[PDB]
Amino acid sequence: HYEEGPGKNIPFSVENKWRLLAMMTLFFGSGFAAPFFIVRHQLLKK
Amino acid sequence: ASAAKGDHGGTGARTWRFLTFGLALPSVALCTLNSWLHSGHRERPAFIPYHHLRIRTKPFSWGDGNHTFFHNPRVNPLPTGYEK
Amino acid sequence: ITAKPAKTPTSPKEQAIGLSVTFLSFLLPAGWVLYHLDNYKKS
Amino acid sequence: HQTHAYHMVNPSPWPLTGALSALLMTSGLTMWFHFNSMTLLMIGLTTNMLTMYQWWRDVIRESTFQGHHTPAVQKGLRYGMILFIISEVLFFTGFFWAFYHSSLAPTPELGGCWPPTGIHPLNPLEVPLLNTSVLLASGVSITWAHHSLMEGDRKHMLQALFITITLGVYFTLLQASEYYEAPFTISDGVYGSTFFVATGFHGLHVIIGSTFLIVCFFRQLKFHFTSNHHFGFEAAAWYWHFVDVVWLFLYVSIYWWGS
Amino acid sequence: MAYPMQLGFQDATSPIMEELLHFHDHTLMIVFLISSLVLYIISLMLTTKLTHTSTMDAQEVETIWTILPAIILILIALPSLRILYMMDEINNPSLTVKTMGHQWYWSYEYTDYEDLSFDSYMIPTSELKPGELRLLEVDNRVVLPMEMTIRMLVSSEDVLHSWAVPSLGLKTDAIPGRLNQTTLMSSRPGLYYGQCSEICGSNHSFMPIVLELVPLKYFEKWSASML
Amino acid sequence: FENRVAEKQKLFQEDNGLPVHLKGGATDNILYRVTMTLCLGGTLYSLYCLGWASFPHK
Amino acid sequence: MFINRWLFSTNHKDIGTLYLLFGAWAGMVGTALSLLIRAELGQPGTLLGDDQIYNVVVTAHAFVMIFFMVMPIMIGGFGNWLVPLMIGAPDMAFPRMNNMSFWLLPPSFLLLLASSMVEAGAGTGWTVYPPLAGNLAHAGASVDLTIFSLHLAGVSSILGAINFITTIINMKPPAMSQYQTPLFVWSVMITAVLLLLSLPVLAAGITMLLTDRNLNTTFFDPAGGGDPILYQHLFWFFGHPEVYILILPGFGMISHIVTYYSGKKEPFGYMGMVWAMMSIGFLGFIVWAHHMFTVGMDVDTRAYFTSATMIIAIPTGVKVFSWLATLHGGNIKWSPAMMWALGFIFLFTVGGLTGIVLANSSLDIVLHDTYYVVAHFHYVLSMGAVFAIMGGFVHWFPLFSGYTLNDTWAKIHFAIMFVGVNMTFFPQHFLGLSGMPRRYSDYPDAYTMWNTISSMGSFISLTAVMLMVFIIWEAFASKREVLTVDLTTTNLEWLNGCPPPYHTFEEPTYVNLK
Amino acid sequence: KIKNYQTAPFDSRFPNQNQTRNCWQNYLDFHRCEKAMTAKGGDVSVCEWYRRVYKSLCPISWVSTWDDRRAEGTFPGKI
Amino acid sequence: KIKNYQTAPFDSRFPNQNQTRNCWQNYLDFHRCEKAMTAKGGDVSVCEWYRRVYKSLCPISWVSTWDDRRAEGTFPGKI
Ligand SMILES: CCCCCCCCCCCCCCCCCC(=O)OCC(COC(=O)CCCCCCCCCCCCCCCCC)OC(=O)CCCCCCCCCCCCCCCCC
Ligand code: HEA
Ligand code: HEA
Ligand SMILES: CCCCC/C=C\C/C=C\C/C=C\C/C=C\CCCC(=O)O[C@H](COC(=O)CCCCCCCCCCCCCCCCC)COP(=O)(O)OCCN
Ligand SMILES: CCCCC/C=C/C/C=C/CCCCCCCC(=O)O[C@H](COC(=O)CCCCCCCCCCCCCCC)COP(=O)(O)OCC[N+](C)(C)C
Ligand SMILES: CCCCCC/C=C/CCCCCCCCCC(=O)O[C@H](COC(=O)CCCCCCCCCCCCCCC)COP(=O)(O)OC[C@@H](O)CO
Ligand SMILES: CCCCCC/C=C/CCCCCCCCCC(=O)O[C@H](COC(=O)CCCCCCCCCCCCCCC)COP(=O)(O)OC[C@@H](O)CO
Ligand SMILES: CCCCCC/C=C\CCCCCCCCCC(=O)O[C@H](COC(=O)CCCCCCCCCCCCCCC)COP(=O)(O)OC[C@@H](O)CO
Ligand SMILES: CCCCCCCCCCO[C@@H]1O[C@H](CO)[C@@H](O[C@H]2O[C@H](CO)[C@@H](O)[C@H](O)[C@H]2O)[C@H](O)[C@H]1O
Ligand SMILES: CCCCCCCCCCO[C@@H]1O[C@H](CO)[C@@H](O[C@H]2O[C@H](CO)[C@@H](O)[C@H](O)[C@H]2O)[C@H](O)[C@H]1O
Ligand SMILES: CCCCCCCCCCO[C@@H]1O[C@H](CO)[C@@H](O[C@H]2O[C@H](CO)[C@@H](O)[C@H](O)[C@H]2O)[C@H](O)[C@H]1O
Ligand SMILES: C[C@H](CCC(=O)O)[C@H]1CC[C@H]2[C@@H]3[C@H](O)C[C@@H]4C[C@H](O)CC[C@]4(C)[C@H]3C[C@H](O)[C@]12C
Ligand SMILES: C[C@H](CCC(=O)O)[C@H]1CC[C@H]2[C@@H]3[C@H](O)C[C@@H]4C[C@H](O)CC[C@]4(C)[C@H]3C[C@H](O)[C@]12C
Ligand code: CUA
Ligand SMILES: [Cu+2]
Ligand SMILES: [Mg+2]
Ligand code: NA
Ligand code: NA
Repeated sequence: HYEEGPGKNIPFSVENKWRLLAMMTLFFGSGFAAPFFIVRHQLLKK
Repeated sequence: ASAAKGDHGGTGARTWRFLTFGLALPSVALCTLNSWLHSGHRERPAFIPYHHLRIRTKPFSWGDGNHTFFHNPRVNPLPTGYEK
Repeated sequence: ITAKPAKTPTSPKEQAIGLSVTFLSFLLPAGWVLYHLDNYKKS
Repeated sequence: HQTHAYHMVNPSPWPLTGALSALLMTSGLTMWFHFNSMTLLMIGLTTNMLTMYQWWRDVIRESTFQGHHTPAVQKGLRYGMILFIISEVLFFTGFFWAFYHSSLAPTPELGGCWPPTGIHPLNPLEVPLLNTSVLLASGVSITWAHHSLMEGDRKHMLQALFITITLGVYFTLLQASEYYEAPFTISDGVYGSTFFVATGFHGLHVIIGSTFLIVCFFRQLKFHFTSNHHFGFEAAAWYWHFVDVVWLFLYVSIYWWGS
Repeated sequence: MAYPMQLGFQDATSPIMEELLHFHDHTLMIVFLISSLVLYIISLMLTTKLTHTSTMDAQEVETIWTILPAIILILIALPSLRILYMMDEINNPSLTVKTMGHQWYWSYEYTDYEDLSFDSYMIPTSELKPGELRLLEVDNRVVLPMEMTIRMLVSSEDVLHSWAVPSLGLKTDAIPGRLNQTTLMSSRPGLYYGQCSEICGSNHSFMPIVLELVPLKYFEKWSASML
Repeated sequence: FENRVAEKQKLFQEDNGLPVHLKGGATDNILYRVTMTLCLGGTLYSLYCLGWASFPHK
Repeated sequence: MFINRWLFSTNHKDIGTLYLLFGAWAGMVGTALSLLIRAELGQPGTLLGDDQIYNVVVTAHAFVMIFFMVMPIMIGGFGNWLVPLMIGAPDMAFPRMNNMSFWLLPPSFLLLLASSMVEAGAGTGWTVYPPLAGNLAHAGASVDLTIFSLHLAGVSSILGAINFITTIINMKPPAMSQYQTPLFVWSVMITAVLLLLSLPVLAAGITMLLTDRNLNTTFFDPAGGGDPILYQHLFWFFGHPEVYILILPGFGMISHIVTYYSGKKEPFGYMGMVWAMMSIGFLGFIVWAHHMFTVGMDVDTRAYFTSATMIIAIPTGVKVFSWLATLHGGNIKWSPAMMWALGFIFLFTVGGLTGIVLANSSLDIVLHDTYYVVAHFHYVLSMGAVFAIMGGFVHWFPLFSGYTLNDTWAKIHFAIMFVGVNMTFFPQHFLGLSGMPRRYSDYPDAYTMWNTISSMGSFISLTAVMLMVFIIWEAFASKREVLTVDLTTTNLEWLNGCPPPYHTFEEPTYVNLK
Repeated sequence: KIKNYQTAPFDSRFPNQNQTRNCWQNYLDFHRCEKAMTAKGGDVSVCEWYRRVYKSLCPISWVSTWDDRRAEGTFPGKI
Repeated sequence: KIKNYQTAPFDSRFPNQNQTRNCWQNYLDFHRCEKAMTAKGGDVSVCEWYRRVYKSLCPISWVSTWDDRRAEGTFPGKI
């Protein structure tokens, strides 16, 4: 069986709040950054 | 309604087999006969390069780009007409 | 709702850290791209 | 341990392989249309077939071999199949709409008439009528199969189902020959567009339906169905009647009224 | 044309656009009243310590909030449709002008008598004469007689466009293979501006419409100088 | 043919902890690894193709 | 174990969590796109490029917000978490197919990102109208990748609709009639029926566009006798139902939130709320051509569509007044979720009312394809759909996670967001009335002041989004574990604790018939 | 004769916003009439109304394309 | 042109035993043509082929009734 309870029903760890801050920052930041980098790619192509 | 016949005394496998062999497959046999008679190649019509036909806005992704998928040389002209 | 007290309470200093890191992770990469817009348009 | 009648399914890889197969088929079509290569598309088609094979294999394992299809579970699958057929009806409705839109208001490029100038339609009294008798006949023979199964008659169930499949194959071969013989093509304007995309998606559903009946045929040979429990057969018959009804609408609309 | 800090419609230049302003005034009053009533009632529900939490009967009050909105809708629909149908009224134009959209400019055809046609391109910001309007001026304006019923026919030679002139109440899509008709009638001389109103690619923002409304005698002099 | 459903019922109800998609035995693992290898490899390949198509190719 | 649990799931709660994560990430993408839009328009002139790159951003903004943020959150996330709990069911009807509805969405999103990376992107508008979207004006793979992206998203939602309808009809306790199920469950069922019927028509339309682009069909090409306006009919036959799909689960969550924080055991006028949602769903299929009042349709057709569109105000107004009547007499708890719901009620009403302005085909000549439309739909989407999402997220986060948020921070977040969205979209009414077109990268000078204010508002909303991420972090960082929740007697989804066990209702509830 | 032509009058056959068929019909009518006056003992001046109406209503590029296709033998309408 | 007219030729539009519509159509065409010609001051001689075909095909009493109804203002076909 699987682990149950607060912090165990999620595909990411909340054991260490600073490791968590890094994960959430890469997660949400990567989604927010992508359109900026796609626009850059298109402006750089020609 | 509109046809005829007249069972419905109790539906079952025997009745549907009766319909299969006594009405449905005979129908198919008759239409197969009818189709086997009115076959035979019609004369193909003069090519006219109508602009609403033989559309080519992008080449097809097979062959030389200019043949439809089930191209029949006898009856399907290219944009430039029938092939040799 | 009622809750137990925080198992690992997050002090005001800790919150200022997480909040700044969070804001920075949005602002810096986009800022970098936007700052360099001119350096892309002439290419 | 549960005291409800519903099915808790084992964790399964097939949702993920099916999702990825869709990625590979669509990126594959993109690569074929624009970068002159079939590789990705071939991979996606293969992983799609593998996914469907293993997924429906498991459903058979869960039901015939493990007993998980209680009446409640079967009632859910009945709803799911009906809803699925409804979504397929509405898919076809879009292509009928396109057909009537174009044919009821033919534009000047056509000659302002329907069929368009230069279009010579098939005779609907020839192979299209034969096709109609073929699929109507298969609706009679699948109904015989259904009653034979319910009456516990293995031999006649198999015979009737075999006849049904044979008629579905006959339709498919007749339609392939009509496609080759047609003097107009998918590129012949909106007449060719509506004709081949609508009957082509119908033809695909005939092949899907026949494949499903063929699965049922081999499961019947292996004694999977009981006289009362046989939802794969019921679902394939409903799907087959759907395919037959879509054909009738095609025949009246595109072949007959549209000629 | 629009002016800085404008809140509402451009001033009406045709009788139909005046009708629309009066109709919008009517409808916006209703919008303000309903939005404000909802805001008020929210604040009213939230500002008492009195309670009533048992089951409330709903039948009586739902008659009110179905019949009242139904009446309000009818009081909007009635003037709306009247204007709709008056726009469609047979008017017998004295002049027909065609416009064809392209990527990214408009062409005009005046072919009632002579075969006059021309293209109409935005003036680039770098070529504007002083005091002319950024993104709005064109090199060749749609010269038209004022105080006369004009049939505009609209189509396209490539992708969708849409031919709009807000102060006359005009917006007609420009669809290849299709000839769309609208009617144009200016109460006043002047210059009246519009912009392409269906996304049509790279320079959608930069293919404006400029009508130049002049007295009939001047329009006739202009047509004659095109020979 | 003869009715061997009971043998399959015994096979697929065996308490061996296997999930249904592997409970058939070793052939299931093979078919699964083929399927998953093609899906993951094809996906990587599709990513490579995106990389290729994202830039002008002379 | 990790792969089994999170890639091979057959669990409605875990799949709901996957959808909430996916949709939160998509929301970041769609926010970034919205900021690029408003940066381009934030001062007159050109920032990025011409209308192509601009409208690739516009087009992507819309698809991401609709298909990857709202629908996955509302239906995939809250639907999968809450629907089985609210009816005492042990999972969804098709728990394995449920997982494929989820896993189709990362490939769908991948196809959309690919469309914007190859060639010059799909700068078509989310409507993807031909001929601009065809193979001459948009040669190359971008539009095809966009079509395939929609195909995958469509299959995901069609199969999810089948799952939800089946679950809701078939898996209630035997004593529970449909008129004893909670309004959120109703709202999901009706949304699912709308998806089931509308998405296949979109699929037909975009497949015809695909074949016009690649197989030399001419459904939409006058040269072959086709018609660009047929595509519009097929698209909007789906696209008007689609906006009701976007709001109906929000209506259902608002009903639960307003009831809960009013201290009530039930919403006012339950059967009226069911009637109104079913009426909205039905009327939502017979109005689509109000998106085509300037294409040149006959006047009688425009008169019909004007009138039929306005009818929807009547059931919608029943729901608004019934939420108000739920507040009435309540012991009001001014929780953050309640604030979101109250903002929903007012701001959704404003957007609905400008929808009724637009319903008038005569006035819509002047307002069509202007920012007045943009203002209408962002009031119902950015301040309706999104406010319902935020209210549901703050309300149910302790159930899904086991942890409480900091309410003061959540109230701050609400306040910032409220200012930002209104500053962004209220001036867009003026821009539309005075004639600013949609899908423009730059505007005549007169329009500068309101575009400037609107762009400044978009930055305030960005600050709220960043703050939201911090707030979620702080709750998982501090780990305040839930003890007790009030009103469980009328909110069944809470009664198995927070978070509920992996398997719930293994022994079903007991409900007798009498 | 019966002239004073300013522009095409309202035509109850074509009362809606889509005027495509009105342009097409007068183009056809003119060329049908013109063909009839040439193959017989008559003169094209009788065809003049249709000429004016279609010249007024029809986009120059439609006329030009239709003319080219009549010359080519690919005009799909019957004349 | 085609003189030495003997009788009405086969007409693919009316290939069946029922020829009512053939008589009717040529009767309409002739009188339509004659109205167009007489108005614009042309020559009705170009209408002659329709005149010969309808006189060959149509019963005398039909033509006579139709003529009477045209003169009365009760002819239900469009001329
Ligand atoms: C409504 C959503 C909340 C919005 C919050 C932000 C906006 C403030 C609330 C806004 C204050 C409420 C009253 C609306 C003010 C509009 C100004 C106006 O004169 O409107 C004029 C018309 C066109 O009219 C004309 O032809 C101009 C003739 C008169 C011009 C006189 C010149 C000087 C007047 C000064 C006015 C400057 C306005 C600048 C305004 C600059 C805004 C940034 O424009 C329009 O239709 C725009 C309206 C679109 C339809 C939506 C209405 C829904 C909101 C009503 C409930 C609000 C409750 C309180 C509000 C409660 C909030 C909780
Ligand atoms: C959540 C999304 C959502 C919702 C719910 C709605 C709801 C409505 N929408 Fe809209 N709409 C969009 C999203 C939405 N819309 C989108 C995305 C577009 C643009 C597509 C594009 O072009 O890209 C659009 C475009 C759009 C147009 C086309 C405008 C144009 O392009 O020119 C029209 C026209 O009729 C319209 C009307 C309406 C109406 C009448 C409603 C009604 O359902 C509103 C009913 C609600 C009320 C009326 C308020 C509550 C009622 C009361 C308090 C009772 C009293 C009220 C009265 C008596 C009036 N919408
Ligand atoms: C749901 C739909 C949605 C939403 C939410 C938004 C949000 C925003 N939109 Fe959107 N927009 C559209 C749908 C949406 N839009 C559509 C359909 C179009 C038309 C496209 C076309 O013309 O083809 C459009 C067009 C459009 C334009 C017009 C472009 C033009 O005509 O050129 C503009 C311009 O300002 C704009 C701006 C914004 C802004 C500033 C926001 C901001 O308010 C966004 C701010 C941030 C949020 C609302 C939060 C984001 C959400 C989350 C982070 C979820 C968090 C997750 C959990 C809690 C689990 N949009
Ligand atoms: C019974 C006999 C017929 C059986 C069916 C045959 C195949 C149909 C397959 C699916 C139909 C779907 C796509 C329809 C595309 C057109 C195929 C129409 C059927 C067909 O086969 O049409 C042929 C053209 O095929 C062509 O272009 C090339 C076709 C191959 C490429 C197809 C690529 C497009 C795939 C798009 C799929 C979209 C799926 C969307 C699902 C979304 C669900 C929500 C016609 O041949 P022709 O030479 O032009 O004229 C005959 C002249 N002698
Ligand atoms: C554009 C359209 C705009 C539309 C605007 C419409 C506004 C409508 C507002 C009108 C509401 C009028 C409702 C009147 C119902 C009152 C019934 C009642 O008064 O409540 C009681 C029953 O309540 C019950 O089930 C029901 C109890 C009261 C609840 C009745 C409905 C409540 C409505 C609340 C409305 C909030 C605002 C809505 C939005 C406008 C009966 O009370 P009695 O004292 O006789 O005996 C009780 C006490 N003893 C013990 C001393 C006997
Ligand atoms: C269950 C059914 C399965 C399907 C079987 C096939 C049935 C086909 C019915 C098709 C009827 C519509 C066909 C319309 C096509 C146009 C035909 C037409 O318009 O024909 C006219 C009569 O039409 C007419 O349909 C008269 C129409 C009504 C005729 C009805 C005939 C069959 C009746 C059966 C009723 C059964 C009961 C049904 C209720 C359950 C006759 O005039 P033309 O022939 O023009 O001759 C003029 C030329 O000779 C010279 O210029
Ligand atoms: C040349 C060859 C090309 C082939 C291309 C591939 C296409 C073919 C797909 C054909 C579909 C085959 C479906 C086989 C399903 C087998 C599993 C099954 O039938 O499972 C049955 C349950 O049904 C269920 O899940 C019902 C499951 C419903 C499946 C419906 C499938 C329709 C699929 C259409 C997909 C594409 C749609 C088209 C889009 C354009 C199992 O229950 P029972 O039967 O009661 O047995 C239990 C008793 O034994 C107990 O006593
Ligand atoms: C251009 C290309 C774009 C699209 C690419 C293709 C995208 C998808 C790849 C799909 C691969 C499908 C793989 C097989 C799926 C089988 C699903 C199925 O059969 O699901 C069943 C439920 O749906 C039911 O019945 C009834 C419904 C059966 C649905 C079968 C699959 C249809 C997939 C396509 C449908 C498209 C929509 C068609 C209309 C437009 C069983 O549900 P489970 O949760 O599994 O089990 C429950 C257990 O109790 C069983 O014992
Ligand atoms: C953040 C998550 C986003 C996910 C979305 C996908 C975005 C991926 C965009 C990648 O963009 C590329 O980045 C390169 C950077 O290496 C650029 O090369 C450019 O820059 C290089 C590095 O400085 C030079 O060496 C090259 O010559 C020059 O063309 C290139 O134009 C650009 O297309
Ligand atoms: C629309 C959403 C985005 C809102 C805007 C975010 C606000 C800006 C946040 C910070 O962004 C940073 O700005 C620096 C400048 O302040 C940049 O340094 C750049 O400029 C510096 C100062 O000129 C140099 O030292 C650096 O080397 C050079 O990369 C740096 O790249 C960028 O990360
Ligand atoms: C392990 C799981 C599955 C992973 C599978 C990985 C498949 C990788 C195969 C790569 O082979 C490429 O195939 C391309 C197409 O795919 C070829 O392009 C070719 O393909 C075309 C069609 O046959 C020709 O038109 C072109 O000349 C030519 O560039 C190209 O040469 C070659 O590098
Ligand atoms: C009859 C039905 C269910 C009642 C029940 O069994 O509880 C109720 C529920 C909602 C009701 C409707 C809504 O209250 C909206 C409308 C209110 C008007 O006062 C009558 C018609 C009106 C359209 C109502 C008719 C009918 O009384 C409905 C449809
Ligand atoms: C083998 C099986 C006998 C029943 C049993 O296995 O006990 C019999 C019964 C019905 C038979 C099938 C049916 O008669 C229908 C088909 C008849 C054709 O001759 C082809 C084979 C065909 C498919 C038969 C194959 C085989 O002989 C079947 C399958
Ligand atoms: Cu032309 Cu927009
Ligand atoms: Cu709509
Ligand atoms: Mg438009
Ligand atoms: Na059965
Ligand atoms: Na700009």
